[PDB]
Amino acid sequence: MKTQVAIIGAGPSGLLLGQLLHKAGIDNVILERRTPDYVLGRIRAGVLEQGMVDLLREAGVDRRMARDGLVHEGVEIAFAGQRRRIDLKRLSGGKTVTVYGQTEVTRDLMEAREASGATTVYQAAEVRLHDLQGERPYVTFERDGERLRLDCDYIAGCDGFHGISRQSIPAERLKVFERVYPFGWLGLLADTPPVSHELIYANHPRGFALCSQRSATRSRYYVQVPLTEKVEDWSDERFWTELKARLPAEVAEKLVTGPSLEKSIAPLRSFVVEPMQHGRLFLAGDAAHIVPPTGAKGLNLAASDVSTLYRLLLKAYREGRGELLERYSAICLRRIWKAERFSWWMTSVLHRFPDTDAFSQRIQQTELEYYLGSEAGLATIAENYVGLPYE
Amino acid sequence: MKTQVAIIGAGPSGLLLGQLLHKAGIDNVILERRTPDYVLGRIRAGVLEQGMVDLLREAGVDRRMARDGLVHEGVEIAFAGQRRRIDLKRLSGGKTVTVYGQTEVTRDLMEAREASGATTVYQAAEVRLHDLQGERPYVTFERDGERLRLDCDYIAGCDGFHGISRQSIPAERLKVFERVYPFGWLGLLADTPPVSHELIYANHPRGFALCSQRSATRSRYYVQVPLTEKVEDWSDERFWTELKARLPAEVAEKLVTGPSLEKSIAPLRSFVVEPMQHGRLFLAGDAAHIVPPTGAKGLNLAASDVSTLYRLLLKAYREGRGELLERYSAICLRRIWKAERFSWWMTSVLHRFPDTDAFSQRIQQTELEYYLGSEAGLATIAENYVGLPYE
Ligand SMILES: Cc1cc2nc3c(=O)[nH]c(=O)nc-3n(C[C@H](O)[C@H](O)[C@H](O)COP(=O)(O)OP(=O)(O)OC[C@H]3O[C@@H](n4cnc5c(N)ncnc54)[C@H](O)[C@@H]3O)c2cc1C
Ligand SMILES: Cc1cc2nc3c(=O)[nH]c(=O)nc-3n(C[C@H](O)[C@H](O)[C@H](O)COP(=O)(O)OP(=O)(O)OC[C@H]3O[C@@H](n4cnc5c(N)ncnc54)[C@H](O)[C@@H]3O)c2cc1C
Repeated sequence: MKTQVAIIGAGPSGLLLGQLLHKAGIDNVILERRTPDYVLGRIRAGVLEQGMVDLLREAGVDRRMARDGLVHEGVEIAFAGQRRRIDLKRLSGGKTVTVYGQTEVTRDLMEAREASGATTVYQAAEVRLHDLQGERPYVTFERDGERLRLDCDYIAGCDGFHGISRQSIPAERLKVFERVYPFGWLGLLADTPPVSHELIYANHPRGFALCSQRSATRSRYYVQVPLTEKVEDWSDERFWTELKARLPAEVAEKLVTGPSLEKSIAPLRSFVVEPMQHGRLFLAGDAAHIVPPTGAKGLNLAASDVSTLYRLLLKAYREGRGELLERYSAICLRRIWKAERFSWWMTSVLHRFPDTDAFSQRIQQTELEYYLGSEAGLATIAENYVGLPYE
Repeated sequence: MKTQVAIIGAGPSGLLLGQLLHKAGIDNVILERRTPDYVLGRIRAGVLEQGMVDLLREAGVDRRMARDGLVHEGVEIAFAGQRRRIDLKRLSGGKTVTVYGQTEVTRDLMEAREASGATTVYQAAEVRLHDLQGERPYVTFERDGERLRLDCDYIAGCDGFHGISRQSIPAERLKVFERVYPFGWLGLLADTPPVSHELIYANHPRGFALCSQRSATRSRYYVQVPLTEKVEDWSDERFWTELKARLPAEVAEKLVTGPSLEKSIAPLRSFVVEPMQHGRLFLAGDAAHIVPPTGAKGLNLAASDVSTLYRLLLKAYREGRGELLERYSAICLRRIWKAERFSWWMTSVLHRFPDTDAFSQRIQQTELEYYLGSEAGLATIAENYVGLPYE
């Protein structure tokens, strides 16, 4: 079989790039290891930047978002008995963030592709990439026991952190930057009305807590746990008690608990690879980088890689300007690094680290005191949160 | 579930280490991505060193080998109309090589384990390794849709070149050495009596050719092909014509052709990672390194990693001397590098490289002339072929 752009992975990056490309007339096939069911089961992201909201409109998959998505004009940080709100709207010059689940964005894109008639192969086993540096690269996979070959011009690895793409580039060609945090995030999705109309990030001596939502009747809560924790050691009862314990009394007493729909632990890490391409292979999304969930930048950074990749591929096909693909990595990394720095900053100020000395604890407290108390301090959190401008 | 040593991969390395360990009283589980059928379908290796022959006896799986295996006392190299034999026996001090297929060695080990009652999980999907640097690491997998957890003390990645193990070690911790040759090997297995009682490696202007065997009525032939070749572009007819064309007339006219049982193309490469371990994770076999098939050192290097790993684990469990595991990589790499140098040497003297100048072509010819003409020259090929001593 022959396509123009072979896309590995059908999570938001692949689906979004597939839809952007198909709409512009560039044929593409998407190969996915799993079933549509498993992809749709991943809870993940809740906060979207206006950059992605616009790219979804541009890809024509925004009807449902514009109806169900909640537009948030502020966030709240809690520490040392105080609850400080950051007015994103005022401090960033009118930009905001939209809360709409990744499971939804992924569902909408899946349906759109399903209707478009563009090719998608779920349960595509043992994907191997070939002749990446050639003029004609190919992808091979197994469907029902028979090994097929797919020919294409370019390949886009949108296969997440554990994908085959990044592994297909010679090690000596990539330089890895990584940091693994000594903790994880225990999340819990409940069919209960959220404790606030805005998100409440919270620093507390027992550890970090986050009050988020999916809609007016669906919530998503998180608490920091050691990497040694097993999710089956955390009953619903225990999660509510622990969450309540880390939030301000006024917030803790308005909390409406309930059984969990989903409950899982996600480890925190920062990871960046340089460069993000190799021959006819361009990495996008988690395949190329991971950011701690603290700053809500993962899905949003994928959106920008995918926007930059699509626009360059348009020039390549539509205008024959294929030499611009060489700049993919350069453009992307400038944005990736700044979002990596924020996610790192946020993580370090909101979390309790093991074996922190008196001086560090104090500096962590003063950071929040300064930033949340200064107009210029607040403006730096706001512009970074709403999302730094796309290049 | 809880085991002592969790082994990822059930190719020869895993099976051999599982059997060596089980026999010494150390419990082990083997997780395999594929079906026993697929593993048994891989044709691969034909030549075994006396080191592995002995380790198989030590693991008690040699009845069939000692009956079906062919003990070879010499090999033959052909170039510039000459056919020079290397007497391995005389030149190495009495050592020899045994020809017995990998499919057989793998079959024998599979049956032995099957009888022993030791645990084996075929079709073990999405294996992820965890807490490698902890005191208690674990492996998670999916069997029939349900994700299980396996606890263990140590883990041995015997999952080949495309395994999850090597990918589980932080990139910044590993230094990769790699070389990809501009050609591959087109093999063809036929149920025909071999053209000679010994192997004939051959340098010819059209490219490399190798005359090998599995038994007196089963043969395995190879010819060098560009990486651009598709196996479906090579009919049986075409392979025989091409093989005949690269061999000495006297050898070419005694050839008994026939239809192919198996026919596939394998790309050539050299690959070494340093170090070969990380915390409670030790790499063995192809997971840690690849050698061009030219020198018949791949399976044999795996045998030595597995022998060194087992012996160190005996001291660790049996004698409580767990500090010796720190030397695993040091010991292994000394052997790996020398076998890598030979496989590289062999490859460079027997193959036709694209864009080779007059001087290089001549030096390639003189290398064969010198080595095959000098007593000291021949002795260097012989001692390396039969296998350099285990440390
Ligand atoms: C708890 C949590 C909260 C988060 N919150 C936010 C938030 O509020 N806002 C935000 O911006 N970010 C957030 N993030 C990040 C975001 O979820 C990810 O960056 C995003 O899902 C990555 O998109 P992706 O499409 O690149 O990869 P993925 O989502 O990883 O999907 C990749 C696909 O590749 C497929 N695949 C893998 N290997 C293969 C193979 N070999 N063959 C074929 N296909 C293969 C997989 O099965 C998977 O379907 C959060 C993350 C977590 C864990
Ligand atoms: C054409 C050819 C000829 C050769 N000839 C010779 C010869 O004559 N003599 C010699 O010494 N060498 C030779 N070699 C080399 C030899 O075949 C290999 O070195 C050897 O097979 C490697 O053994 P292994 O057990 O480490 O890995 P493998 O043989 O690669 O088996 C590894 C197993 O790991 C499993 N696996 C992979 N990933 C996972 C996952 N994620 N979960 C679970 N399991 C997983 C795989 O499905 C596979 O079953 C030859 C190679 C080739 C290609």
